[PDB]
Amino acid sequence: EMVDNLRGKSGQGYYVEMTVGSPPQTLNILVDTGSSNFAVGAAPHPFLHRYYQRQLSSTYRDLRKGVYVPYTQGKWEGELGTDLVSIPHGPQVTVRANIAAITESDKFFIQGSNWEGILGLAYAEIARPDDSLEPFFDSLVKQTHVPNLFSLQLCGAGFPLQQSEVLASVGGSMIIGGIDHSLYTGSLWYTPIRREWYYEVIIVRVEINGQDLKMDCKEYNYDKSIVDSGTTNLRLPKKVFEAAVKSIKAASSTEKFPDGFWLGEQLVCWQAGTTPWNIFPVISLYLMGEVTQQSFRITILPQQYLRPVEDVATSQDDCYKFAISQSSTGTVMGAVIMEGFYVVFDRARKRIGFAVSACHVHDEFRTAAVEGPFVTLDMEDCGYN
Amino acid sequence: EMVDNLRGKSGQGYYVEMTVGSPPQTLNILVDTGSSNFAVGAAPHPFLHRYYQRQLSSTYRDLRKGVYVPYTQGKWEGELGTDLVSIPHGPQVTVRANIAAITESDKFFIQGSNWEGILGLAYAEIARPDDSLEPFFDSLVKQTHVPNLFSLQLCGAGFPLQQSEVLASVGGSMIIGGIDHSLYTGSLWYTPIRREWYYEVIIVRVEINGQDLKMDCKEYNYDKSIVDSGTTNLRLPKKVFEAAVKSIKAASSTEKFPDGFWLGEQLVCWQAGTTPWNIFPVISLYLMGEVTQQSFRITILPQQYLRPVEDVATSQDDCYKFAISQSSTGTVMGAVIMEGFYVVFDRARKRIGFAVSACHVHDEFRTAAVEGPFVTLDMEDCGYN
Ligand SMILES: CN(C(=O)CC[C@@H](C1CCCCC1)N1Cc2cc(Oc3ccccc3)ccc2N=C1N)C1CCCCC1
Ligand SMILES: CN(C(=O)CC[C@@H](C1CCCCC1)N1Cc2cc(Oc3ccccc3)ccc2N=C1N)C1CCCCC1
Repeated sequence: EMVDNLRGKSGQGYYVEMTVGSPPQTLNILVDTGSSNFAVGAAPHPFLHRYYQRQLSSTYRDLRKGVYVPYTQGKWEGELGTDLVSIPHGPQVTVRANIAAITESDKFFIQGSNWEGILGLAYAEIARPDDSLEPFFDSLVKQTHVPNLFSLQLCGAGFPLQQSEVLASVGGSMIIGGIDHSLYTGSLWYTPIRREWYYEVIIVRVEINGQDLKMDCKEYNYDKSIVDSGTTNLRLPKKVFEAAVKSIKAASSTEKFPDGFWLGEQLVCWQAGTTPWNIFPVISLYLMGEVTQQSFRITILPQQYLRPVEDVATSQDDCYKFAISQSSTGTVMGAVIMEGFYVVFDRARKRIGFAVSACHVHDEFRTAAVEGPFVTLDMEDCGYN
Repeated sequence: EMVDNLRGKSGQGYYVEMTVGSPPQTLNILVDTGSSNFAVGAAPHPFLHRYYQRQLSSTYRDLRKGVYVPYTQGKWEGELGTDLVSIPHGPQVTVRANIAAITESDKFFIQGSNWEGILGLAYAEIARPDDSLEPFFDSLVKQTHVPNLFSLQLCGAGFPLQQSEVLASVGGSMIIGGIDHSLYTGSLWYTPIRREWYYEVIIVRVEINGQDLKMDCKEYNYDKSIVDSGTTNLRLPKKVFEAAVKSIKAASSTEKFPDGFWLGEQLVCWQAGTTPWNIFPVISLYLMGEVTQQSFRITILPQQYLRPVEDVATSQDDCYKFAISQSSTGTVMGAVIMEGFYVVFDRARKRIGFAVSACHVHDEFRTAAVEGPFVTLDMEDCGYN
């Protein structure tokens, strides 16, 4: 029913079909756990397949307020309204929610992409222009008996997605209100959401094919550590990045490659038949557990951090980006982490659960894993203030 | 002659008119000291006014090599060639240089912008795909008697630039081969380029309306510190950023404003007639001088770090971005720093000189300044490895 309701790209994000207004207008909306606004294209920007036409809806109501969201040299800007929203491949209910009608933008929409708005599933406190603008999911829970949780299985699997292989090779599932046991194996292990703004969690130890990085663990969460479906890469604060980089470098001497590859300034390339996965180490993050002194680890492969970028001449040349990178925003657990796992955003219990995804990419030697319990101390002082 | 040869925006960069091929094709090219490729639009992307048509030029030569330049979720990609380049409002000479013909891109070109390529004036070692691709300015110096230096005066002044106020309100000067005394007052003070890759310099002390930040000075240059005409903001490593932020916050209590403003997640707004400049502190960077134990300081105002963003309803509401921000790439001295000064990229002597620009924005109370000499110790260990 809601299984397989997501399409598009690890690399251009995952989008769900929604309806807005009466009669219902269908749009593809990117699912974004790193933000808190529901915002849709409202004018004919050339890159968009479609856009919200308020004229055509009886339930539209103006809030007479504008909103302006700068990000990194780009922006979007819009006018705030409310209307009636549904999700065709979601729970059978209709909510009135805030909608930012996007009317100007730069470096927001992506040419070639097939989605036309964003669903921010994170918390009010990061809602623009301010926390009073009640986020969609809050609204969906206030106005119905749908339970206060959702889960995500991000796949992006078989062979490279495109624009009739973005439509017709559907890349994962959003289960609204629940958890489906068919989407994972073993058990869920749960880390507490440290605060309800982004989905902040505390990472307490990092390992690369076995080897601790013996750093203050305040530096794994420096500024913050977050789970974010709108981000493609595994992103790591400078010190941890440089440190991880060096030991990923060391673990990897088996074969060799250039400086700027590690910094995402050039991309990497070998023959097909001839991917060298073994010379790459597993990455392991330990996260804070539900109990004092107890952690669990999730473990990902290079399958998920060396992630195909769209071929030289769709040939047999294989070209990927190192999907780990730097940040001054904290640790960002994006699709590289998420496509390893079924992720349960248990908002009622203030926690995030992780299990091994039933669709994750692997082989026969290794695998993605979730394992505990482990004994780890001074865990909440891995945080930052 | 070359005075006033630059147009466009602090915010969409500065561009110079160039010609490529025979007969000569005119293009607007962004001047970028943070990169090392000469790269121009080569196909009809909708955002471009014009583009390089190799078909039309007899002197074009194919190098049969491609190049692919990922940056932050965006990219450009091109095919490498050489042709004959001139600069109409520059030294009267013609060079054969490398040209990357751009054939695919994402989040590179800007809609509304009026430039169509980039001139990278920095060093080979950061030339894509590799250092063997000889940068334009190297080529311009190998093939002529034009001296090995250029200087820049970035203004962006009177009233807000646009698209007939981007054309017709010309925002600064690039003097190729020389230095014009009419563009500055007082004297040039010179900091050594620590290494020829980017224009890396070492910052040795920071002050805010007088008050040191008493941090290790290894952290002002953490990763690196660079002078970059392609960047709009003053950008500062996390620790220095947070630390600068806090004392900019403290100096500024006089009046008050929100959390996310400081983080560029929302923008700031007051009445006209009613800009409150005084409640903002000067920023002072000390940089390494040409002599052991000796530094000099440059000093900028909020005029240059609180920088107008394009009006609510072109009204009297005044709305600006805090132009200082975070990085994991090092310190980046962009237009906020540069529009304060005439900047001399003295490549032959391996140094960068700074003087007070004759066009910089100020008032009657304060001013931008260049001052020395100062006594500062342990200066080269402010560097990083
Ligand atoms: C391409 N996208 C991103 O790169 C999102 C970056 C990501 C941040 C979240 C905080 C930690 C660092 C990574 N975000 C932030 C975000 C920003 C945003 O505002 C604009 C405005 C103009 C241009 C671009 C972004 C909107 C949504 C955000 N959600 C995040 N996960 C976007 C692509 C749109 C879909 C969201 C991700
Ligand atoms: C909008 N632009 C930038 O934001 C440039 C960022 C700036 C970096 C330099 C290193 C320190 C951190 C700031 N750069 C890097 C740079 C990257 C680049 O490659 C792409 C590829 C696709 C999309 C965007 C950029 C090309 C030139 C660069 N030069 C810098 N100063 C660009 C806008 C194009 C004009 C250059 C600045």
